[PDB]
Amino acid sequence: MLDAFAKVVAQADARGEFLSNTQIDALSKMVKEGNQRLDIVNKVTSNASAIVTNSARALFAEQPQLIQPGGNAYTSRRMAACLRDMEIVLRYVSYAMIAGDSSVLDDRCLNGLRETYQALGTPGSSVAVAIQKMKDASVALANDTTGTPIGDCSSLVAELAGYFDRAAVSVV
Amino acid sequence: MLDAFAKVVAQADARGEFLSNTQIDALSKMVKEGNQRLDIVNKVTSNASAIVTNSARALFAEQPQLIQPGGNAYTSRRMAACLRDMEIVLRYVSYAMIAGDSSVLDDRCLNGLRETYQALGTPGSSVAVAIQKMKDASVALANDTTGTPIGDCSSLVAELAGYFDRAAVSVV
Amino acid sequence: SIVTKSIVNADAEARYLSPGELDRIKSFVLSGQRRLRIAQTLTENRERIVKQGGQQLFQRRPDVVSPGGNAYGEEMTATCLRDLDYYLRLVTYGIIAGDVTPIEEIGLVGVKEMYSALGTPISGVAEGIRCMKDVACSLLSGEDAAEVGFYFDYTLAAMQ
Amino acid sequence: SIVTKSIVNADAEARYLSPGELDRIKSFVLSGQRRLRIAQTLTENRERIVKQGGQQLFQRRPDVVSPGGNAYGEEMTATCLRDLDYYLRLVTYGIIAGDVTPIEEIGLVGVKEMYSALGTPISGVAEGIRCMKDVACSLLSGEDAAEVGFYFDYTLAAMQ
Amino acid sequence: SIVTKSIVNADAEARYLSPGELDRIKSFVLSGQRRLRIAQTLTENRERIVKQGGQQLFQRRPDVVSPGGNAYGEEMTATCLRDLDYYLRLVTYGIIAGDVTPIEEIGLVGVKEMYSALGTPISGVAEGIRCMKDVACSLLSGEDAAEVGFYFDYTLAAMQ
Amino acid sequence: AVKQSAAAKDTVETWRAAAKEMAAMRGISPMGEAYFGGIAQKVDNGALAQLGNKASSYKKY
Amino acid sequence: MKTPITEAIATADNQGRFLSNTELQAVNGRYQRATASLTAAKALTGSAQRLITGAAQAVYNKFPYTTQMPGPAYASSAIGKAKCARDIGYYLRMVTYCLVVGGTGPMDEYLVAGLEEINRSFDLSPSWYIEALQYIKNSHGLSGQVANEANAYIDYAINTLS
Amino acid sequence: MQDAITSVINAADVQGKYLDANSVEKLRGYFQTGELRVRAAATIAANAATIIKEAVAKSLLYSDITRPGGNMYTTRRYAACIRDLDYYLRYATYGMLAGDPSILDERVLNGLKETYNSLGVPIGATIQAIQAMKEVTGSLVGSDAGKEMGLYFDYICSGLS
Amino acid sequence: SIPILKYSLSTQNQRVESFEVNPGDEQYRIYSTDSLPSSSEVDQIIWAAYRQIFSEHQILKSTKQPFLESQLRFNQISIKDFIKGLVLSAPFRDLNYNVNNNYRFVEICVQRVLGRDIYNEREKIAWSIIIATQGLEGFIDTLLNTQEYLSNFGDSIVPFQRRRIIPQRSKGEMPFNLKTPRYGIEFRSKLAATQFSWASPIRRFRPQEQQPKAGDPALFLNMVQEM
Amino acid sequence: YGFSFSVLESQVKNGQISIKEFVRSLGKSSVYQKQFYQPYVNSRVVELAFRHFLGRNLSSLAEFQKFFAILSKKGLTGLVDSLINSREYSDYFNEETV
Ligand SMILES: C=CC1=C(C)[C@@H](Cc2[nH]c(/C=C3N=C(/C=C4\NC(=O)[C@H](C)[C@H]4CC)C(C)=C\3CCC(=O)O)c(CCC(=O)O)c2C)NC1=O
Ligand SMILES: C=CC1=C(C)[C@@H](Cc2[nH]c(/C=C3N=C(/C=C4\NC(=O)[C@H](C)[C@H]4CC)C(C)=C\3CCC(=O)O)c(CCC(=O)O)c2C)NC1=O
Ligand SMILES: CCC1=C(C)/C(=C/C2=NC(=C\c3[nH]c(/C=C4\NC(=O)[C@H](C)[C@H]4CC)c(C)c3CCC(=O)O)/C(CCC(=O)O)=C2C)NC1=O
Ligand SMILES: CCC1=C(C)/C(=C/C2=NC(=C\c3[nH]c(/C=C4\NC(=O)[C@H](C)[C@H]4CC)c(C)c3CCC(=O)O)/C(CCC(=O)O)=C2C)NC1=O
Ligand SMILES: CCC1=C(C)/C(=C/C2=NC(=C\c3[nH]c(/C=C4\NC(=O)[C@H](C)[C@H]4CC)c(C)c3CCC(=O)O)/C(CCC(=O)O)=C2C)NC1=O
Ligand SMILES: CCC1=C(C)/C(=C/C2=NC(=C\c3[nH]c(/C=C4\NC(=O)[C@H](C)[C@H]4CC)c(C)c3CCC(=O)O)/C(CCC(=O)O)=C2C)NC1=O
Ligand SMILES: CCC1=C(C)/C(=C/C2=NC(=C\c3[nH]c(/C=C4\NC(=O)[C@H](C)[C@H]4CC)c(C)c3CCC(=O)O)/C(CCC(=O)O)=C2C)NC1=O
Ligand SMILES: CCC1=C(C)/C(=C/C2=NC(=C\c3[nH]c(/C=C4\NC(=O)[C@H](C)[C@H]4CC)c(C)c3CCC(=O)O)/C(CCC(=O)O)=C2C)NC1=O
Ligand SMILES: CCC1=C(C)/C(=C/C2=NC(=C\c3[nH]c(/C=C4\NC(=O)[C@H](C)[C@H]4CC)c(C)c3CCC(=O)O)/C(CCC(=O)O)=C2C)NC1=O
Ligand SMILES: CCC1=C(C)/C(=C/C2=NC(=C\c3[nH]c(/C=C4\NC(=O)[C@H](C)[C@H]4CC)c(C)c3CCC(=O)O)/C(CCC(=O)O)=C2C)NC1=O
Ligand SMILES: CCC1=C(C)/C(=C/C2=NC(=C\c3[nH]c(/C=C4\NC(=O)[C@H](C)[C@H]4CC)c(C)c3CCC(=O)O)/C(CCC(=O)O)=C2C)NC1=O
Repeated sequence: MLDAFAKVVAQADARGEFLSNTQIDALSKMVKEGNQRLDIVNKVTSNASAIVTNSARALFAEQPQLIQPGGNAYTSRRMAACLRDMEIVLRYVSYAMIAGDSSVLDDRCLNGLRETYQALGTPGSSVAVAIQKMKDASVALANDTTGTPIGDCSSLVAELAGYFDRAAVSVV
Repeated sequence: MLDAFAKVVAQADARGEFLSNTQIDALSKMVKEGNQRLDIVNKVTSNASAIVTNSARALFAEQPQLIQPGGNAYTSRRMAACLRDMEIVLRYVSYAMIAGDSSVLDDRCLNGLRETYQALGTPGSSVAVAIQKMKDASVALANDTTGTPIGDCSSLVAELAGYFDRAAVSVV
Repeated sequence: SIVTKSIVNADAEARYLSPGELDRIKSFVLSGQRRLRIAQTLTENRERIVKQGGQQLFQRRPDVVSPGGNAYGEEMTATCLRDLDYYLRLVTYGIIAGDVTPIEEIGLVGVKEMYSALGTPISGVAEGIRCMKDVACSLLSGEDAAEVGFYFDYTLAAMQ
Repeated sequence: SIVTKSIVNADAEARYLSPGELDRIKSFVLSGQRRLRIAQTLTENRERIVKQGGQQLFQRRPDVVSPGGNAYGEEMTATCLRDLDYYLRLVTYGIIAGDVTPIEEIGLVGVKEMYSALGTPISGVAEGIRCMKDVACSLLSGEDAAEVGFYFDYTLAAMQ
Repeated sequence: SIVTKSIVNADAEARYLSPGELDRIKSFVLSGQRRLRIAQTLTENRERIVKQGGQQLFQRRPDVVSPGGNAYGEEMTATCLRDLDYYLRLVTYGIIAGDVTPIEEIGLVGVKEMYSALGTPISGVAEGIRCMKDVACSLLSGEDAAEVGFYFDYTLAAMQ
Repeated sequence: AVKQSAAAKDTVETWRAAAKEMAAMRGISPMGEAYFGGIAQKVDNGALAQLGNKASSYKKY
Repeated sequence: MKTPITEAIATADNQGRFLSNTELQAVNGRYQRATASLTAAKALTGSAQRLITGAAQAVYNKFPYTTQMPGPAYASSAIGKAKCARDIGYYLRMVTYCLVVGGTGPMDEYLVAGLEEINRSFDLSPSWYIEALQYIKNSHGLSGQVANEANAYIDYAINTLS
Repeated sequence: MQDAITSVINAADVQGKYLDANSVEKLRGYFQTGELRVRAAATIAANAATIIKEAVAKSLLYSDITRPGGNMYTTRRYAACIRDLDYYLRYATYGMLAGDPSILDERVLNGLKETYNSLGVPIGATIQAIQAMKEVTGSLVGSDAGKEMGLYFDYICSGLS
Repeated sequence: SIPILKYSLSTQNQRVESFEVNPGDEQYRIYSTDSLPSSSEVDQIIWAAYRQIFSEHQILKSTKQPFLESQLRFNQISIKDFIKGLVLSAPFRDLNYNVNNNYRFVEICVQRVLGRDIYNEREKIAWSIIIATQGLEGFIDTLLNTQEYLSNFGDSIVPFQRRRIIPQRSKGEMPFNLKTPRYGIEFRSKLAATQFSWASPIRRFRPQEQQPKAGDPALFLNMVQEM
Repeated sequence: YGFSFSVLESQVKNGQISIKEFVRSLGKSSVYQKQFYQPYVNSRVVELAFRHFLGRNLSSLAEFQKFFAILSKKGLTGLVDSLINSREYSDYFNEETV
């Protein structure tokens, strides 16, 4: 597991030189944005169980055959497993937002998630539909200017949007 | 594990359809042959160790190269394993005769069994004739009328035959 | 197109084009402004026309997507929608060419040999194009829906 | 039969029948005793060959019998087995004629037009004949099962 | 390959192949088992050999990736690594062909005209292949690194 | 021809004893089931279409 | 699914023993009470559309807010009332699946396991479904031991929700 | 158009001599395999459509000749393939029965590679289709019969190259 | 009386040592009952036992074991008797034992219980006769009395996947819940008539002429974004 | 290619028209002229007509100019009717033999 600072340390550890004085200015620009980072995470971790169930409900109206009798997410054993499966993806996306780099997203979550949907028979294209349902709810809640000073945060919600559509192309 | 009743239900819940009136009667057909279904199994477990040792001796009246030095079933660990596997196969087909379909037979025993023996080096078709030495030691033992009165029950012993040759082609 | 087969018709007959042929090449090119608008509607609606096209196709033919169906799994279902994107594209060609000549020699000539040789139910793919037709004609007015639907049902006719 | 098309072959060529044609009419009529025994086995096994034929057909294609399938209900399922009784009958003709000429002009020529025009999945009826083939060849020895199965798979080939 | 130009050499001279030519076609085909192992190492190491190849290339030539460099931005840098994937592929061909004949008529003949006409510094792409060579020879033993590196430096020579 | 009427002229009659006991499996009481892997594919549940008949089945008289 | 047959099979390969006469009597008592069970599953399937639409109306008469509150969890829409009626279709279908196999196997597999996690995620009150099941329990019209078998799997569905 | 017996009779006739021991020695060798060839030609007739469906799906089904721009894109062009592959599996069956590949170059090979170059048909993908079709044909008829039927497939692939 | 089939070992990460004194970040969190937890910290052990022996799915209300949970909190049974109650739990039979055979169930009970991968495929053959002779309750206590269970878990540690990652690296191996799911491809494909008949919904429509061909620079844009 | 002339197979299988009628109507069809008339020259169309409607090549030079001028003036419908209505067709094939 790395954070954003660890990928600059461990890169030049393989090159073996000291960290340059123009690379410190890139790390100090990150800690100036370090407190706008912490309320993108606090906005999405607090409405976490309503990002999930409002995105599942939007999925099951577009593709109604996933919940009809003989469908994949039909029973009450497997509706709960489908609802869990978006909670785990939203968990590791917010983990990779607070670290700054995606090295824990594709390690404990996406490392072979595609190959276990071929074994389970789960439609992997429909999990990537319901991740982009959750991307549209989470970047709208990271623009919420209540209890926070007004400023430009467009470069950090575009990084949160990057970890959502990385986990969508890794299941199809 | 599904019995004969659960295989009707699992096919009807997958389509989301109730049970019809003429499908209730075919399961009510099964329970008036209920004593005849049960006392077949009261033969084949009560003479069960006789069926093993009669067939295992008579296999080497047919293929004595297994007990040859260098052969597969030569040694006393391996002779104890050949009577082991014929005791297990006789055990699961008694479970399917009390069920009514072979779903406990090909989920426990026969699933992935050819690839065991080819990785073991055991001759595949040469254990299938040991199963067919147990069927005629049991379907003749089922037609014996000790203690029970007389009625036409050739339909049930065909299914008792029908498990022994479903199991015979799964090891070849 | 109407221009190329009105020529090859009069070509074979050793003659020039009659007023009946030249008052329609004339009538077709003045129709050309309205044709590009119609094809422009279907061009950037392929996301909905195809995806909702395969919507009704699976609800009407669950066999083809069920286990054992030809388009079963994540793989075949993607190709299951790929063909609909093909046939939706050829209808855009037929609308601009003013004829099913583009649809004729692409996706229609010998189509039963392909789908029979692929194991695909040819009646099933015909059901898919009909589902796309209701989505397409729902995107246009009545004067246009008599055209865009008009090319689909020709594809329905030749596909069975 | 082999007798009628070995004639119409040599008929068209303005010639008589060669030894290659007359040593096979000869070889076929001495085969005639064994053919009637084979057809006699399938004749009064139609109760099991058809009913077990539709056994595996529904287990392999539950769509056709499910609600919405072509053979849904008490009515269509009876006709669902009626066609299998037809094709099982034509195989008895082909075995005695020594050729699929009876099966050719009955149940094969233009069969796709009928079943496409009836809404029946032609691939589904092909699955039905294959299920009958395993029941039929299970009723005969190896020397016979290379024939009785041999006529079914021709019907499978022409039915797709 | 060594087989095709040992032929076209003796072809032009109106003669057959000498022992010097036929004891090397012989010596090359017995070498063929060891060549496929070497090319098999570079085949599924292109992820590291290319990505670490462009690693040292940018650290040694930051001008080409800096603003104003030819490979500037997300776009050109992707194509910046695409060419290295090309030349790494041709080296796998040269190892199996036992000669730079595949590398000769692909990626070497007239290469200066292309890169001069694309605005790319041809010396810069030569630096890229050298960085790939140190990664490639680090993946193999000394007996192999005298070959895999041997084809890179030929590409270095012709690329300047 | 009148001696052969109504029994031997009906080729679908001989399988009516089996095709309406083969087709008495998984009946559906409300509207909606036979979901078939998760699609709609519903029911008609009337007296006619529970026997699978159509408008071309009483009009054949 | 847990039937009386498949639990008699299950204790055999617990020990890895053969099927003795400590399991043939378990299948024997199942065949006694299956003649008062399939006469109950026939009558619940035959009057299924009467029971389902009568049980949707018993919820709406007791809880009239559900027919008029806005929001997705309530049956105040057209599609809210259809999702309510198929839920009571699902609760009646698992009762007649449990009467056929003679045990609580199908509703353990399909209804019960995971039920709390979807009634909490979709804001469905479990007192709605007890009122939908209490209408069925004393208005199926059965009489006797055929009634006594339907009032043990409806009552098993209630005690999960209660 | 000569079979093994026709070729043996021709060479023995072209020298004006009778059928000596060497000419009949090969003829006896052909009659020994007469039983194998008919059963080989039997199953190939049965699974003609299945073999061609297996070859195209195994060799060139998803390659970009199948996609737009590829040599097999339009339905007329796709339908010409299975029509075209049917001749290779059919004429190879004739060579397997006749025991002599004279019928192939007489009726298939001549003007074939010169025709595909005219149409622009890729000879590379064609041979791999026949190679894959040869691979499935060895599945049905067995090993030695596949060796016989396979011996005429590569004859087509060699001359078509 | 029939000893086990003498299989062979292989090369793995758990049978060497790490030289990791003061291990930094990827430690897999030894929950234990010798650290004397509080009643809110017994609850963080019981969730780790449910996540290890089941997956993260089957921690439902019906799959909890509320009488086995109370005997852990009274210190009546150990962790080793608590893992044995979870494999013999009736949710673990009908969800993870009825849907695969004996040669895949050994791959579950060595990946989750022992925390290591299987050595080779003969070990699945060598272990699967224990389940068919004396049962699943005879299979777990001969798997919990091995030296690989006692020498790094003992009587007080909930097990874990030992040495999943290499300490200078960041990729490592696959987690075992994402390695072996509830059922495999061989149980799913054989039941496509009764169960598992779903047919797949429609993918997002990508047009065919926008797909990259050999020699396109759009096949290297994922390489350039990793620079 | 799944082509179909159901009307012509109708009128020939019943005997309403000859094979010669069925062959001539096939020649004036549009699936023919799209196949063997459009992609070629009137020069090459004349020789490809003889291979189809006569089963032989052109014989002389004057046999070309007689049949090129006909195709030159009446196209496909004038050429194929001038081959089917010749004597050489009738001597080999009259009304029944393909
Ligand atoms: C542990 C809890 C914890 C938090 C929740 C944050 C909360 C937080 N954010 C800011 C400070 C800020 N917070 C924002 C954030 C936003 N403005 C917007 O318009 C967006 C809606 C939103 C984030 C997406 C900005 C833009 C600033 C800096 C003000 C500026 O530079 O203009 C500050 C003041 C810091 C300072 O004065 O230096 C604090 C305490 N930090 C924490 O430690
Ligand atoms: C513990 C297990 C167990 C049993 C096996 C049965 C034993 C049993 N079988 C029968 C009764 C019967 N049992 C049989 C069975 C047979 N008769 C034959 O000739 C064949 C050898 C054999 C079937 C293959 C038949 C046919 C009857 C009915 C008697 C009749 O036909 O009149 C009866 C009398 C009442 C009844 O019908 O149930 C009993 C107690 N009951 C049990 O509790
Ligand atoms: C380590 C982190 C982690 C990942 C990445 C993970 C994936 C994962 N998803 C699973 C199941 C599942 N996933 C789904 C999800 C869906 N099916 C659908 O129809 C929808 C399209 C979609 C979501 C809405 C379902 C229904 C199952 C249950 C499989 C079953 O019981 O049949 C399973 C099997 C049981 C489970 O643990 O949930 C795994 C292992 N599990 C993990 O523990
Ligand atoms: C799911 C139920 C189940 C089955 C069916 C099963 C089979 C099974 N049979 C085995 C071995 C064996 N099986 C045989 C049996 C035979 N070899 C012969 O030559 C004869 C044909 C035949 C005896 C009549 C022998 C000799 C071995 C020992 C192989 C060895 O130890 O090297 C082994 C290897 C472990 C061992 O017993 O040593 C397995 C896993 N295991 C199961 O759990
Ligand atoms: C422009 C005219 C045109 C068409 C139409 C066309 C079709 C076409 N469909 C294909 C496959 C396929 N097509 C389907 C289609 C379906 N499955 C179903 O259940 C449905 C009924 C149906 C779609 C609505 C499937 C499943 C495959 C893959 C078959 C296999 O993998 O064996 C393939 C082979 C793979 C490929 O190259 O794409 C081609 C060439 N090509 C063309 O040039
Ligand atoms: C001797 C050659 C021959 C055949 C084969 C034949 C078929 C034939 N099948 C028919 C109907 C039918 N056939 C089916 C068949 C099926 N449904 C399925 O799901 C299955 C896939 C399939 C059977 C295995 C159905 C459902 C009908 C009734 C269709 C309707 O009522 O609209 C009918 C119309 C009713 C009748 O007159 O019987 C004919 C003529 N006729 C012939 O002369
Ligand atoms: C197999 C032999 C072979 C080669 C080598 C080859 C090269 C090649 N390089 C190209 C572009 C390019 N190549 C570069 C390369 C570089 N920029 C730098 O700073 C570096 C010095 C260097 C790479 C290490 C750039 C930036 C472009 C895009 C130029 C532009 O967009 O104007 C293009 C045009 C786009 C394309 O079709 O890919 C071709 C054809 N083609 C071939 O067939
Ligand atoms: C077979 C086992 C099984 C059960 C128990 C089950 C319950 C279930 N009920 C649901 C919804 C629902 N259930 C209701 C039901 C009601 N609301 C009311 O106002 C009425 C009082 C009441 C009952 C008549 C409504 C309105 C929804 C939609 C809520 C939403 O989508 O947010 C959903 C969400 C998905 C959907 O169907 O749209 C599930 C999973 N599903 C199953 O597969
Ligand atoms: C009996 C000996 C014999 C052969 C073999 C033969 C071949 C032959 N192949 C043709 C076309 C064709 N052949 C193909 C074949 C292919 N496309 C591919 O990508 C594959 C590599 C290949 C399938 C294996 C295609 C696509 C056409 C149509 C070309 C066009 O429309 O331009 C044509 C043009 C006319 C027509 O098909 O009606 C002839 C004459 N003729 C003969 O007399
Ligand atoms: C069954 C008995 C057994 C074997 C056979 C075994 C092999 C083994 N060698 C390993 C690593 C290694 N092996 C080497 C050795 C070398 N690399 C070099 O560059 C040198 C050329 C060479 C030695 C001079 C290195 C450096 C690592 C660690 C890789 C790393 O952590 O970066 C690892 C990875 C785990 C670890 O860090 O220890 C295993 C499992 N381990 C065992 O327990
Ligand atoms: C364009 C004007 C036109 C018509 C109408 C026409 C009819 C026509 N109908 C025919 C046969 C036929 N027509 C039928 C029709 C029917 N059987 C019934 O029971 C129904 C009452 C009826 C369907 C409505 C049948 C069964 C044959 C085949 C007769 C046979 O094989 O003996 C034939 C014999 C050749 C063939 O079909 O290939 C011709 C020529 N030809 C024409 O040029």
